[PDB]
Amino acid sequence: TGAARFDEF
Amino acid sequence: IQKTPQIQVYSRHPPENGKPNILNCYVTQFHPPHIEIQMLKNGKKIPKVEMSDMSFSKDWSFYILAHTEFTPTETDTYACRVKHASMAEPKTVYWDRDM
Amino acid sequence: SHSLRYFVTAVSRPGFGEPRYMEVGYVDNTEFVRFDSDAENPRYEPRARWIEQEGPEYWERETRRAKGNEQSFRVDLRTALRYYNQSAGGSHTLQWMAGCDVESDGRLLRGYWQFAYDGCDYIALNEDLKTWTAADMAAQITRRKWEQAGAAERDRAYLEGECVEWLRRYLKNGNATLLRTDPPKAHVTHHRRPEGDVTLRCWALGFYPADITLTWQLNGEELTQEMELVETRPAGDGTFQKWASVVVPLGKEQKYTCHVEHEGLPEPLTLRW
Repeated sequence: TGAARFDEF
Repeated sequence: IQKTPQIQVYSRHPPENGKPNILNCYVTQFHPPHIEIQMLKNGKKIPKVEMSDMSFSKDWSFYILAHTEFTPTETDTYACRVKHASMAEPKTVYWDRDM
Repeated sequence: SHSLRYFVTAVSRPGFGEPRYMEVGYVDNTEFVRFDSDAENPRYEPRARWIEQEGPEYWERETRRAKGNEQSFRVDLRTALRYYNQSAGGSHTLQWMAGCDVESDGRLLRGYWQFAYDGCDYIALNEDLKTWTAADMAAQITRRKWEQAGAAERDRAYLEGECVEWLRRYLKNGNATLLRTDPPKAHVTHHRRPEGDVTLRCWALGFYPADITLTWQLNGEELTQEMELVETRPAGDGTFQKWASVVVPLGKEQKYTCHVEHEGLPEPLTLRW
């Protein structure tokens, strides 16, 4: 299963 | 800012007239990802052409593999023609069967 | 070694709606899942028979993760116009690749979590999986935030745990395709050159996986210096091909040998013209 973004640029 | 595509044309098997084969047009190293790829038989668009999905390499440059079924004959000319915002005109690479 | 990698792309197209958002999943550089926001039904989809076995729970979980991701990418594309002082009128690209390389025994070799903006490096998690490389002043802003947030620690947990464990699963449910060893079949072509010389090109066709060693030899030593080749490339059927050429004099073809090594050959192949 893939990765999830949590932290923004 | 913009990366010009590299285009390679080749078959899955050494050609034999009258024997089914696969023709590939492998288009790499380009940016941005919008691109237009056609494969041609005697200068006419080949109607059924499989394309991989938009994805990219280690170095971030995009690539697509277009391939289609074909049965080569002695006289048929085969090409891949690529339209990309990096180039003023489409770029056409002919299958070299004798490589 | 085997890899699980997710190649994510968001392309903005101002005035033609929201950024195009795509995810593509690969086991060992063959595609097995995709999500495209331009699909009629934007959903994580199978791209190999072996992943279909997974439960409804799997597809709905992945679909929601992609949707969440699409949102984050929209926000990040907006942040980038600010950091680089760019017009909200132009098309831009963010790319993200994340995943794991695992040894045959199943211990992690290398994790990746990295981003590029407009085709240029933005920020990338080092091999220590603790440290960020920020290519420019824009990315330093991000790196400061991520260091404070413990981002690396969370990304590392995904790279070491989830990624490795799912890969191990994928390799087994998919083993018929993913663990196969299609051997190379090789031949040599001969082209006379205008200079009086001969090009010998050694072709390797039909092989899987991609890894191969192809060389030319004369009297037991390699011709690594004057060898032309092409990078290994897909042949339209899930196999790969490559060639390597050397220039040789007119009678002396027979004294030059092409060498091929691959997991699917018990013994290296040796061919001549």
